Amino acid sequence: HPPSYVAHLASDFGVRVFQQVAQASKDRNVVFSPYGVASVLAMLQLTTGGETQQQIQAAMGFKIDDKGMAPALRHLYKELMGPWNKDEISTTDAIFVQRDLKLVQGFMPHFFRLFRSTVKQVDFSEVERARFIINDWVKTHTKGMISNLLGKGAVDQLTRLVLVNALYFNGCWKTPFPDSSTHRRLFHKSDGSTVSVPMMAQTNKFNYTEFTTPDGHYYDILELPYHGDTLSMFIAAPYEKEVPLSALTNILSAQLISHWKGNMTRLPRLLVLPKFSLETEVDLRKPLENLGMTDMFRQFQADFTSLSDQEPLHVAQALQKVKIEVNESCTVASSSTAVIVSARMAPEEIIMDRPFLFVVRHNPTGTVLFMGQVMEP
Ligand SMILES: *[C@H]1O[C@H](CO[C@@H]2O[C@@H](C)[C@@H](O)[C@@H](O)[C@@H]2O)[C@@H](O[C@@H]2O[C@H](CO)[C@@H](O[C@@H]3O[C@H](CO[C@@H]4O[C@H](CO)[C@@H](O)[C@H](O)[C@@H]4O)[C@@H](O)[C@H](O)[C@@H]3O)[C@H](O)[C@H]2NC(C)=O)[C@H](O)[C@H]1NC(C)=O
Ligand SMILES: *[C@@H]1O[C@H](CO)[C@@H](O)[C@H](O)[C@H]1NC(C)=O
Repeated sequence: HPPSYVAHLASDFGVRVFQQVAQASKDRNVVFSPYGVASVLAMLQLTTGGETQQQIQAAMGFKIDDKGMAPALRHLYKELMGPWNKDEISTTDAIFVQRDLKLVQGFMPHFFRLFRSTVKQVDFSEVERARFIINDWVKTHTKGMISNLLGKGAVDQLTRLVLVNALYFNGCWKTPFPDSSTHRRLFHKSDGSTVSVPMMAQTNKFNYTEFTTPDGHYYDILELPYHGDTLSMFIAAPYEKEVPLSALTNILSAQLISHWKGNMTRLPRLLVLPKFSLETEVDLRKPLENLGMTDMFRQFQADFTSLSDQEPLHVAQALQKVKIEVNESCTVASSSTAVIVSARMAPEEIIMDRPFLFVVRHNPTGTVLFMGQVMEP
């Protein structure tokens, strides 16, 4: 096992799924979790057989069943549930299933053995009760932060199978932003218009690098450490207002991000950054079909035989919902101000007053925990 061999495969697949999601979200805010969807699909591997299993193993690039795959994955989850987790991130996977289905012998114990947790049984014939329960389990397993994951809308008598994934993150900066150096400021939407939003400021030695699109536009990559350095945020945007964020989105990969960090250098800057707080339900169906995982939504074609042996089964709904707060510090509404040794020495100014991209990486492993674009802060 090359170090973090699995971790790198997951984040990877996780990033690939993300492109998909960004392609479908031009001009909208999105926050997403590469890790989450990777974990949830790894689980699903066990409920599946035939081509349905194949489509996933081919898309994820490892087989959950082989030697040390599940072993390495729970260890990953442990590293991320580390003691350093001062309640910064809550995480939840859940596979829900209609209630009177003969589960194939061995499934439960096996699932518990490789994954802990278990498949949750509910009665979808009971209308709104069933979502209510799914929504409650989700709320409580994400420190109350994510509510209505399962939409008042769809899911009916006939729904028999549903995956859910949900994360919440509110991280504590290594150096958090002065409260006093936060002031209003114009943010330029992509359509050129203009909006007055609160931007944070902090002047500091950042890790920094400048890359270029294939179409020859320059763009900034900036690393923000979180406490004790387990995680970092990466911020990226094209220099030129005129350039849509897509130029970046459409080329994002796991490897690109490596190149970014690899290629960084500590440099003094003044950083103006919008304070922001996003919550996005992502529907997984299209992104997954697009990576080859078609069978799993399809009656008469999906192969759930590793789970149930009274045929008819297919995934009704595959939802991830994510909330991320970035604003000054996780801390008791009030962060360490105000210090500044600022004459006319002014270091260069990087201002995120245009749409931009963010990435939260768990540093030892390289896992992209979260990912997103800020369109209107
Ligand atoms: C930092 O980032 C660069 C990539 O970004 C470039 O450089 C930065 C600083 C900016 O100037 C950007 O605007 C640039 O785009 C990383 O560069 C990549 O690094 C690897 C080495 O790890 C190098 O791989 C080599 O590949 C060749 C042959 O294979 C290639 O295949 C591609 C297909 O995409 C082909 O088009 C390309 O021209 C190559 O022929 C082998 O000969 C070597 O054995 C080696 O494997 C990449 O090619 C290289 N890319 C570029 C554009 O330079 C650099 O590693 C990062 N630094 C750190 C510390 O990670
Ligand atoms: C800058 O670069 C490397 C790896 O990210 C690390 O050794 C260093 O602590 C980083 N410093 C930051 C983000 O301030």
